[PDB]
Amino acid sequence: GISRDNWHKRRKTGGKRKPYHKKRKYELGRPAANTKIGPRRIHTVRVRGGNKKYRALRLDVGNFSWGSECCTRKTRIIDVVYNASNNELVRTKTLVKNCIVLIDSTPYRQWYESHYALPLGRKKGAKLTPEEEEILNKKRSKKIQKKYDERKKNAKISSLLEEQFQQGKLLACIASRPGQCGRADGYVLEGKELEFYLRKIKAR
Amino acid sequence: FPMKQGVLTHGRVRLLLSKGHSCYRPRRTGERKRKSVRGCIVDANLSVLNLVIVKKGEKDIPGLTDTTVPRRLGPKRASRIRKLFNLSKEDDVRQYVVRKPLNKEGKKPRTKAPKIQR
RNA sequence: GUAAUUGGAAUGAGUCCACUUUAAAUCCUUCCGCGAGGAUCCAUUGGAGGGCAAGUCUGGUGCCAGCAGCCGCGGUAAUUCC
RNA sequence: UACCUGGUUGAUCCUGCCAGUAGCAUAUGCUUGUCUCAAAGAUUAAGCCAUGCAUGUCUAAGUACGCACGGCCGGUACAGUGAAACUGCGAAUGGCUCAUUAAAUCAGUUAUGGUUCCUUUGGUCGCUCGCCACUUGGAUAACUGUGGUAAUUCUAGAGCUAAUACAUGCCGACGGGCGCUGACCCCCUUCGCGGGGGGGAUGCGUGCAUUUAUCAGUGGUGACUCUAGAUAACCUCGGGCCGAUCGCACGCCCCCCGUGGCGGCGACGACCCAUUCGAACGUCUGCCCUAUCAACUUUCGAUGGUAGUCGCCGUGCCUACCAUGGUGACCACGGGUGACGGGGAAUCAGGGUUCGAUUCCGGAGAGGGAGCCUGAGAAACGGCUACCACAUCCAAGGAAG
Repeated sequence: GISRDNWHKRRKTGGKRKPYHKKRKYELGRPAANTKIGPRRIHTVRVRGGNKKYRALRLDVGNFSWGSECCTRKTRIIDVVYNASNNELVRTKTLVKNCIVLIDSTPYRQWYESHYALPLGRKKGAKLTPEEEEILNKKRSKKIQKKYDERKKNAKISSLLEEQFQQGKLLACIASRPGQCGRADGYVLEGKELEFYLRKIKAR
Repeated sequence: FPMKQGVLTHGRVRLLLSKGHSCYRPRRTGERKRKSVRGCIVDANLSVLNLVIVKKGEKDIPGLTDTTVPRRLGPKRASRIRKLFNLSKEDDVRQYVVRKPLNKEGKKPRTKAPKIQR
């Protein structure tokens, strides 16, 4: 029952302190969850007061967020590529609160084909006629054309971001704390934040 | 020290018995006392064991397969009187209830009914 | 003030109900009764050279036994020892 | 009462200390008639302890089927009482002691023209469009019987039976409504045109709360990443709420009709939100002796920066990469303490010296150290498990501290 209190620390002037009491229950012990990627198993813990924090043992899906066009959908999680604190936690596939994790493209693909109707993920043509050309045309009227030909201006994406749509997977960032809440949510990298990690991933 | 389902250590081990397993009346809430138990393999070192027929054979084993002893505490909820008596619907569950007769010598003859539930 | 003679609308401790208190009882409080003449129903503890109030009174001891917190008294008449 | 008296000498005046004096307070010596207050195994041995105990608990209102009692006052649901058992809730308070612990503890301070915190109080609790709902499910104890070892608040087996135990889940509300998507209005500039609306078939998402991201700045604060509102999504299968609960006086409209629609008082409930008793973490300030203790801390987190881990939350409380810091003669660090701290106590001209284990408040620990489950709250010890020190029963197979 490893406490997290302070009577076991040397005080400021560099001289030890003698404990006067035992280690109490309101510094409850700390077994780390170390949430990894697989199918979903979630374990519960009672805490002080009587709340039940769900902790994350093994995760598959998250509820990540596009950001620039406010498209927040589910996605399965593909791979773990980079972590801020320790280089060891990428090679044991551990979902923590600030590991750059790798999701798929097909909810963000199919929403961008829905709100703006632009081709994306389909790079040559001539394979996309029966079910896959019926995403942009759909028998628009004159006025539905009026309100969806003006949606070419607000339709643009940063260069490095459609590029991985053509190559398959979005690298995101977890923002929830799995093993404490029980979900791996987050946002999607884009902007100068994406250049920061793409510098720090390729250079390795 | 009695047996327990699935230990199989043909001897005497000691188990940490919580509330609800067997062999332990948990004397207050959440208590876990360490008690010995006997492994589920049958041996020669048993004073007595329990043993239950599941398919009937030949003869009148005296005091064992005759004298069908009734389950005198009949069903009481209104889904278990709705389990044996086929009282389907609008049959007024009170009116075909079980009753329990009593025969003290010194007192009057009486029958006696339960409550009902649900 | 001895040594007295009596006393009497004097009494407490003590023994005794009964009420009371109390949850049940006890003290105590009240109240029949009995209850004081060397009122034998009796007051000790420490001291009596000086500090420090109070004795050169008697007997015993003889630098012994002992006293004395300090100074001191003790060696055949001791205001201090029994 | 801010007070002194005897002692170095042949006498003197001093410096001095010894002794006397009076408090109070543990102990003891001898003595003791009255009454009322009344401390009382703390000083060493926080050493070990025989036995007897010190916490359990029902109202008409969770569950009666013990004939254990009651007039069965009547052709069958329970006349009411009631041991027990399931269930809840206590037992985390009180009490005892001071072994620890010297910036730690502690104290201050922070009109219808439309028909974190159980309990307490105080709110919220038809706000969600969604084939049993006049009641959906299996098991379990008391009990009946059968047993086992010397025994223990040990319990096995067979068959019963209940729930406010554990489940499962919906009519109603409830008609619709909100935002997005998206066949229909030609009446406008349809002039080959370019147009601009209201309204629509359809198909989604729809409350409180949990988690992430974006826009704008209803009520707030020297101050907010506050509260709330708008959006796009999630909703943990050891799973959030939307009462399958129990009593009391009953009465209303009975027109489908002697069958049904309504109603008041409650007791339990119920994630949330405030509230109280709180708790935990913190801010500045304050402690006794010691230099025959002058450098300590950094391998083992020491002091700071990011990011994370759990954590109820702030933080080297950890981890990982970095930086080389921090403390000190204004006495760190180390040692002692016959040290629990504080209210206070003895004493007093003022100034102080000593005491405080002791009933009030705060800390700690139940032989020594550790680890835990349940609960809201315990690292509980009149809860358990292990070890070490102490000890008990035994039919020596094992039991209990």
